[PDB]
Amino acid sequence: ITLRADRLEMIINDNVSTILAGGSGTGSVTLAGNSSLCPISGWAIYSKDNGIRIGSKGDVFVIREPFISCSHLECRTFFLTQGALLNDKHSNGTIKDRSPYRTLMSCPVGEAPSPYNSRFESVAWSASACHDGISWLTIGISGPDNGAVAVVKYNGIITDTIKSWRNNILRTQESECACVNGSCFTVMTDGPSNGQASYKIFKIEKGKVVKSVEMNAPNYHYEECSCYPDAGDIMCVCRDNWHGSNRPWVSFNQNLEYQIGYICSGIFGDNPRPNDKTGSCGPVSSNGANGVKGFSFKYGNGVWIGRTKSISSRNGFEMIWDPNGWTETDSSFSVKQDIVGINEWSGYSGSFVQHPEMTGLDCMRPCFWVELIRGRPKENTIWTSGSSISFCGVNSDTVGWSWPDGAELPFTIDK
Amino acid sequence: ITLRADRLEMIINDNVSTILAGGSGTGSVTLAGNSSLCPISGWAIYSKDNGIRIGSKGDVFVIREPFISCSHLECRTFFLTQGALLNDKHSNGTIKDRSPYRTLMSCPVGEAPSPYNSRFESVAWSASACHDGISWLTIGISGPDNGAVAVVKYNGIITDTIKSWRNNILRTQESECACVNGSCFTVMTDGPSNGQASYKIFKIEKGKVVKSVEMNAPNYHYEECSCYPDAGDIMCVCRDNWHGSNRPWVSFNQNLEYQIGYICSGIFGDNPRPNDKTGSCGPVSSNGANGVKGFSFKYGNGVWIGRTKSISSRNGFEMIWDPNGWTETDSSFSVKQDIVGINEWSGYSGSFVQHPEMTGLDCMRPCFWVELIRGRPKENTIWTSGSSISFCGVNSDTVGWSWPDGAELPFTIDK
Amino acid sequence: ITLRADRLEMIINDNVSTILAGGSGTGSVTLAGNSSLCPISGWAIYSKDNGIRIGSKGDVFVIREPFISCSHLECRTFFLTQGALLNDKHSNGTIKDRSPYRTLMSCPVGEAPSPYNSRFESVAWSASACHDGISWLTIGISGPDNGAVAVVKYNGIITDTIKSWRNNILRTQESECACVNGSCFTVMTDGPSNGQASYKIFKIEKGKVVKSVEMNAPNYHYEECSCYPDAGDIMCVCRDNWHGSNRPWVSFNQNLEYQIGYICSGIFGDNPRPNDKTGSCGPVSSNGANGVKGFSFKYGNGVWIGRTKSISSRNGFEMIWDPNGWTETDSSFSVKQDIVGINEWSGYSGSFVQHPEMTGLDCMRPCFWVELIRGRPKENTIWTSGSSISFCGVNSDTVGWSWPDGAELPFTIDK
Amino acid sequence: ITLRADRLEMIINDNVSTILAGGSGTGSVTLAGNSSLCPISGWAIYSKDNGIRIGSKGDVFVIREPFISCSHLECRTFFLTQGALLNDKHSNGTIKDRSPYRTLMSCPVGEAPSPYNSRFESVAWSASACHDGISWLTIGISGPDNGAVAVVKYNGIITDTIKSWRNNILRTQESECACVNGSCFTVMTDGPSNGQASYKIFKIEKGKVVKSVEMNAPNYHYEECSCYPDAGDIMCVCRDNWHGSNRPWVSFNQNLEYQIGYICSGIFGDNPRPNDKTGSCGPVSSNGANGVKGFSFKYGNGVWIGRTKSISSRNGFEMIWDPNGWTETDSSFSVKQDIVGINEWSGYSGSFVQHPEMTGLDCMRPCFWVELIRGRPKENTIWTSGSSISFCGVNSDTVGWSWPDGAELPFTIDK
Ligand SMILES: *[C@@H]1O[C@H](CO)[C@@H](O[C@@H]2O[C@H](CO)[C@@H](O)[C@H](O)[C@H]2NC(C)=O)[C@H](O)[C@H]1NC(C)=O
Ligand SMILES: *[C@@H]1O[C@H](CO)[C@@H](O[C@@H]2O[C@H](CO)[C@@H](O)[C@H](O)[C@H]2NC(C)=O)[C@H](O)[C@H]1NC(C)=O
Ligand SMILES: *[C@@H]1O[C@H](CO)[C@@H](O[C@@H]2O[C@H](CO)[C@@H](O)[C@H](O)[C@H]2NC(C)=O)[C@H](O)[C@H]1NC(C)=O
Ligand SMILES: *[C@@H]1O[C@H](CO)[C@@H](O[C@@H]2O[C@H](CO)[C@@H](O)[C@H](O)[C@H]2NC(C)=O)[C@H](O)[C@H]1NC(C)=O
Ligand SMILES: *[C@@H]1O[C@H](CO)[C@@H](O)[C@H](O)[C@H]1NC(C)=O
Ligand SMILES: *[C@@H]1O[C@H](CO)[C@@H](O)[C@H](O)[C@H]1NC(C)=O
Ligand SMILES: *[C@@H]1O[C@H](CO)[C@@H](O)[C@H](O)[C@H]1NC(C)=O
Ligand SMILES: *[C@@H]1O[C@H](CO)[C@@H](O)[C@H](O)[C@H]1NC(C)=O
Ligand SMILES: *[C@@H]1O[C@H](CO)[C@@H](O)[C@H](O)[C@H]1NC(C)=O
Ligand SMILES: *[C@@H]1O[C@H](CO)[C@@H](O)[C@H](O)[C@H]1NC(C)=O
Ligand SMILES: *[C@@H]1O[C@H](CO)[C@@H](O)[C@H](O)[C@H]1NC(C)=O
Ligand SMILES: *[C@@H]1O[C@H](CO)[C@@H](O)[C@H](O)[C@H]1NC(C)=O
Ligand SMILES: [Ca+2]
Ligand SMILES: [Ca+2]
Ligand SMILES: [Ca+2]
Ligand SMILES: [Ca+2]
Ligand SMILES: [Ca+2]
Ligand SMILES: [Ca+2]
Ligand SMILES: [Ca+2]
Ligand SMILES: [Ca+2]
Repeated sequence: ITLRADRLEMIINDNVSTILAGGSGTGSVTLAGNSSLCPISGWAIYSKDNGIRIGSKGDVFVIREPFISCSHLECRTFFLTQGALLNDKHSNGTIKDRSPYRTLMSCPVGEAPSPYNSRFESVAWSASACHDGISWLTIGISGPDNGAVAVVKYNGIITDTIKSWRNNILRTQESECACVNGSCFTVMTDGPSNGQASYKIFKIEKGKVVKSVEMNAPNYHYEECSCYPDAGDIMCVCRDNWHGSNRPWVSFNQNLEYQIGYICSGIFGDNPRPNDKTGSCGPVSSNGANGVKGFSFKYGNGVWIGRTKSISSRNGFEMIWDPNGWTETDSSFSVKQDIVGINEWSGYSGSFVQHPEMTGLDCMRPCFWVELIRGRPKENTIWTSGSSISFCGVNSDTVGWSWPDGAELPFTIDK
Repeated sequence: ITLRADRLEMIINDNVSTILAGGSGTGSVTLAGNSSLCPISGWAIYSKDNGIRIGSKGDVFVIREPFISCSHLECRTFFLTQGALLNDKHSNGTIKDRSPYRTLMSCPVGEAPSPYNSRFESVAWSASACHDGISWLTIGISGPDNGAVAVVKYNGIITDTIKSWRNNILRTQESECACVNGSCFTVMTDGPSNGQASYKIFKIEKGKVVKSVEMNAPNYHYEECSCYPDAGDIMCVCRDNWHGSNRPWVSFNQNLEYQIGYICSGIFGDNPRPNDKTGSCGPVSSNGANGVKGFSFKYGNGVWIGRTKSISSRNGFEMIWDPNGWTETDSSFSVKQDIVGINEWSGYSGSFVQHPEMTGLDCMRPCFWVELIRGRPKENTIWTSGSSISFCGVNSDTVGWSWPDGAELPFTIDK
Repeated sequence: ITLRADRLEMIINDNVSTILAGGSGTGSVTLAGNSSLCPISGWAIYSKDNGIRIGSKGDVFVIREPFISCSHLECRTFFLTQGALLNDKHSNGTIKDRSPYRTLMSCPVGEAPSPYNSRFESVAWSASACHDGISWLTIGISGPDNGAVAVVKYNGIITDTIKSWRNNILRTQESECACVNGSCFTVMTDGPSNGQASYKIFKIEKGKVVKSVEMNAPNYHYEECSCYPDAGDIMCVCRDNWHGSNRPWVSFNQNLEYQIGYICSGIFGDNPRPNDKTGSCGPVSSNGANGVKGFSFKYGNGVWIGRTKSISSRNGFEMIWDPNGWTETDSSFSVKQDIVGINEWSGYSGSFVQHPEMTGLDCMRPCFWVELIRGRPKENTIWTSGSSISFCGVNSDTVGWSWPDGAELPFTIDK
Repeated sequence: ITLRADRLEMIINDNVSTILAGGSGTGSVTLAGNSSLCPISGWAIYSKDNGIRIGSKGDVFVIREPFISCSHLECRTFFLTQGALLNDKHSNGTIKDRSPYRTLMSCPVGEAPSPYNSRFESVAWSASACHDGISWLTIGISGPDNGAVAVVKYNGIITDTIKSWRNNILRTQESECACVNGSCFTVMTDGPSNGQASYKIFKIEKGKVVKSVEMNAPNYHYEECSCYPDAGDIMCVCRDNWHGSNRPWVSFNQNLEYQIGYICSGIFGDNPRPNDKTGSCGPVSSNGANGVKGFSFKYGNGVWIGRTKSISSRNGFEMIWDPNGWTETDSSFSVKQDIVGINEWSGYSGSFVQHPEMTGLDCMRPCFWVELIRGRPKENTIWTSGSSISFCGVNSDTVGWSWPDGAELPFTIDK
């Protein structure tokens, strides 16, 4: 009697505290992160926000990198803004990219990013964010180029900082971090963008850096990593801004033991890039300098590559299933799904996942977002912004099309 | 002791999980859907949003098909928008109806549809949505005309897709689906809009298509079905765009065994249409081509018909109780309730219900919404939008009137 | 053992259902309404919304009658709008007062009334609203002058209708109804505004009219009643638009047994009115025609009168404690507290209460709101709107001042 | 059996009531307030709202004193506004500071302060606010200069008033009050701003003044106190507007037994001020008249001073760790962290804390906000507003920089 009566008092007191936290929005169980990526045959459109069309009249932030990340209850678009609205003089893009005005904010997926529906996350000109099942982890880097500091928040509260260890533009994913069993993982770079730099993997629990490792990656270059969990490890597919037209990757376990390489497919994933031809398992130097944030999903030895359609500018977007492309160098693939037509503006892209705790599936669902960049330098405006579209992978019927930005430039402020 | 103590631990753990889901908004019990339609004598006004009057100044979407659907806790207006606001250059209506910019969004009933109060649902140029007691089911069709794909979401998460089986503009209700005991039901059409096409009924559980049936309906034409539950079966009243001035219907049980016919009343329900005269239990071909989304409620052999007042254009609206009109061909009715005056713009209309789990009644409450279309082609604007009004059926005193849109066109953007 | 174990299963199942309803916002316990009005010495300012100043630039409704009512968790401003925004052509006030565009909406107390923060309540050109401890009761009258219908909603769902019984502008409080022990009470009038009319008291439970009584009030005239609970009965202080410069009152118990009279004080409470002099316990006919919505609080034989400062137009506002003014005819009072200066625009005013279930007090707290009317006919604008201020009664130190509207007219739209 | 079964019924009934209150947002446990300030080495940026840049186009209040205060679930920016928006004629700053239009409002930290995201708190031209673990305490002073009244609200409900006891501009912190174990503490001043005035400490529980003490502080002057809890006592660092270029402080226990003094450091904290030189433990009269709201944190005999960089106007901002500066008069310090560059506009600043109940730390976290004042009198606009930045103290790596306002003045309304 005393055992069962004391057992009920703990269950009530515990569950009540859980219920009170869940009212404020905090979850009760961490995401396991141990399932493998879902079998899929194609991509179904998930969101489009029409941000720039709406901001022609509405009160909408000029934004960059609208990356998506999901809790176990909702999916949000995170983004960076200079704290200026479309069609206002402050959106003038002469301001440096790494400015003290730059902030990380977020809004529900598919909504135009407005001061009236957007939540403040961090002061940031480079950022990452992800949810561990319990609270949002946000990482916002600000400060001078020679001593930037990433401010780490868990549930909106500052929990750690990470300072530049090379004094040369500390910078991170610009898409979601990856969470497995209560630890979240990101990659940061410090150093040249046109030469060998330094790359670190961070393991973060409740917003505290609990472990970091510097990658030994001579002749590799890592920027703006798209990282996802897969079977309890983390895979990141990144941008080589130094001398790679194919993408670098790094994978690691929860102890930060890692492996590195480049995607071998002759279907080169970066922009700019050469025309497809025999590829390489190291960096493809032809047109390899500069780049664009991107992603890929590894399935065995095959790979789903998302990439621009143009080899030379950020135009079009397509998904390509290359069944041996992770490890083999040919430029043959078996499935292409159009996402944005060749003549249409595209831009950054990144992975995001939906965990089984949210979907009810027994596998890790892969998704991706694309940023559709409008304005300077390609168009005669004073401003630059992106809108977004996103897709999730499904094992059912899908279709290719073109879902472009659709705004008519210039705007009023440009005259 | 061990039985009652273990019985309390399951009740606590179960109810706590329920409470945590209900905090995120998810319900605990599916709608039964087995009650019969309430006895009613007339229609009481429920909402009016004044969307276009407000959007003359406010930041309000240009929208079409503002259909209502209710959970067990709230009623929402779903709608399609091109991602443009009233009084902005992007609202120019040259853009094709089936564009990649078109999205399904929703806002609380009676509020102007704004980016600041509207929730994103799906990328969609044809849509359906309904709530099963637990979560929102949304269906959003996008893609090319020759291979459109309906993306099915349950609680905002992609759960299924349905691809065009005739390659000729897959398209669905543009009003709510119907839910009974945890299964939700919709109708889709693929094929010509001016000839025989193909019509399928879908049964969907937790967002998964669990059964579908192709209707064998030679010489019938089904579009834009208004479907409601009634006594555990589903009734749909639709639009014959081929050769019917009266409306087609299809009814089915939870196993998708169905019946078909046309509303026999000589009070023809479509627009355009002939003047009332002896009707037919098959398609009335006179002025039968083209049409307008509409609805009717069957009560025994009688029918409540909502229809435009004009026989030739989308003007006025009225409710007509025809006590033998479901099965008989005369053009005599017994009650008319004015909704929108003959000289006033109207448009699409559709049914929605309020379930006993929400109302506390012992019957299924019938309601309807009307879209009040302003702008092109009837008026000299660059844009087209609808505002909405809605009514619920009551068995108490009511009154007819005219509740029209009320905006003064043209707007500023039109000059 | 079986008794205590079955007793715990009912408590858990019951409280869980309560918790799930409270998540959606519904309360668990009805307001008792049996306490007497708090002892007070003066009025402390509670809110000011600056609606019209903000709407000079912001997207703010043109509104009338911003009356306040409170649940056990929040206080809201209800208001009527034509569905037009300040500084837009649709705010042109030629439109009839009783139009099909008129709607009852509400927003948090002190916020400018905007489509982006306002909740839709009802289609209405006359309205009442109040909260019984569990859900919002709203009453919205719309329809033609000769057959208007009040639509009654409880928790946003239509529960009853009340149709005009004299075919001559059915109309009600334009401030909150009064709730006692789960029954809510309002007063409606049907008939002439310049002559004897008909007045009914309604008792409403869960949105259902359960009892009504026609008042036998020869030579009295009742409009726009301000009703509050006091010691388990209801007191209403109203507007005599026929031939009374002092205000009529009606009080009743939960069985609708009522008493009637006029406030005897020579401190006349209506506008227009004569200068103070010996008053009357019946209607004071001098300047008695026309009127303004107002209120008073009865304390024994004394009365707190809120009134304009001008005898001839809606300017200024003051609170006056007349310790024998309920029953005596002299024009001497003992305390005046300024609210709006004599040269400043005022307008409608009404009572609202805060119940002990919300305040924790052992008494009924009295409060009032004032509408500050700007624009037509007194000013050269095309529009008319009100902003609001409100005050609660306290038994601690207070101060008089002038808290006026503060907008600078005309606006841009007026030129 | 009867003991354990009755013990479970109380736990369920109690916790359920707690859960229902927590749904409305009310907390269950008061903040202890007994921990000491966290060890820190520097300041990490927490928020920036870019209010004025956004309000160039958006609908954003003209505001002053954007002070932050946190519950156990969120942090908010409180602020005063005249009820006018940026870029509208009503923002013209001729209106007196202490106007009847002035209101205390609040919005989530880092969001531009807009009518669409801001909650109304109080009518106020001087204010304080803080959260005791259970509900928000707000204090809003309005009224005439010769009889102002602070209206005290707890959980949005009026609970007390405090009237001016010297009839000479009653006025308070303009930053958060301090809460310890369910009692909240603030300081108010009544009297001259250029001479000896009167200073009172108030202890407030559930919004009721339970104790007050007049400070005996001859030759001291206290205004706009920044108060924080530290080890179960309260420390306030204030502004001497009479004859002090260093800041006054007052500390007290829960029984309002207090001590007073001035910060001795020759690193003078007020603005205007002399160049640093040997300081004083009493008021430094040189340039001591006038002032700016500010703060400091005491650590043993050392002090963290936040101050403008300019000695003569409100420009720049810096944090200075002076390890003996609380009690010693030298002008040597050991750490400076830049916050706003010398040529950039700054303004008011204040402390706020994050309690262990919110952070999970075992110490009191110190934070501060800075207001970045733009417009009149220093710039050729008709209006004056502030934006804000904030920082929290951390014991990890940080960096100095300049995070200024960034708006380009004049605005459209100024021409
Ligand atoms: C956008 O910003 C740029 C950079 O501030 C502006 O060009 C500057 O204009 C100022 C004064 O107008 C000149 O003194 C500077 O020399 C210009 N800067 C450079 C780098 O050339 C430009 O005018 C802005 N455009 C608009 C439309 O606001
Ligand atoms: C609305 O859109 C139509 C279609 O895009 C516009 O008409 C086009 O205008 C362009 C350039 O102005 C011409 O080159 C095209 O030939 C026109 N198209 C057609 C189909 O005639 C129209 O100008 C737009 N109207 C407004 C007010 O923006
Ligand atoms: C406000 O509304 C009134 C009434 O509709 C307008 O006056 C009408 O104007 C129309 C055309 O402008 C005339 O044909 C009518 O005869 C006028 N009506 C009356 C009753 O005189 C008025 O112009 C509107 N004002 C503004 C600024 O929009
Ligand atoms: C800002 O407000 C001031 C003060 O109200 C305005 O100056 C006043 O203007 C009125 C009429 O324009 C004159 O009669 C007063 O004499 C002026 N007051 C003072 C104190 O000189 C000023 O015009 C306003 N500015 C703008 C741009 O609205
Ligand atoms: C439930 O209530 C009891 C007192 O009746 C209290 O001691 C206990 O802490 C509460 N539990 C929680 C989780 O708040
Ligand atoms: C993943 O982890 C969860 C929870 O820790 C466990 O129940 C599940 O069986 C694991 N699955 C696999 C495939 O390892
Ligand atoms: C309630 O708390 C206990 C631990 O005290 C835990 O095992 C159980 O899972 C909780 N129940 C729920 C539904 O979270
Ligand atoms: C409808 O179903 C519910 C729940 O399954 C049941 O309790 C109820 O009696 C049914 N009513 C009818 C009329 O079949
Ligand atoms: C609690 O859970 C049990 C099943 O474990 C269920 O029968 C019961 O209805 C639930 N109670 C409520 C109020 O939902
Ligand atoms: C009022 O009613 C409540 C609840 O019904 C009761 O507890 C209370 O004692 C009553 N008070 C008076 C003064 O009648
Ligand atoms: C829980 O429910 C019981 C009745 O089943 C009721 O008496 C009790 O007051 C409820 N508890 C709370 C905290 O509402
Ligand atoms: C502070 O108070 C809390 C709660 O009253 C107590 O548990 C804790 O031990 C106290 N800490 C110190 C340092 O006094
Ligand atoms: Ca590259
Ligand atoms: Ca290949
Ligand atoms: Ca037809
Ligand atoms: Ca008939
Ligand atoms: Ca009168
Ligand atoms: Ca008297
Ligand atoms: Ca000073
Ligand atoms: Ca020193």
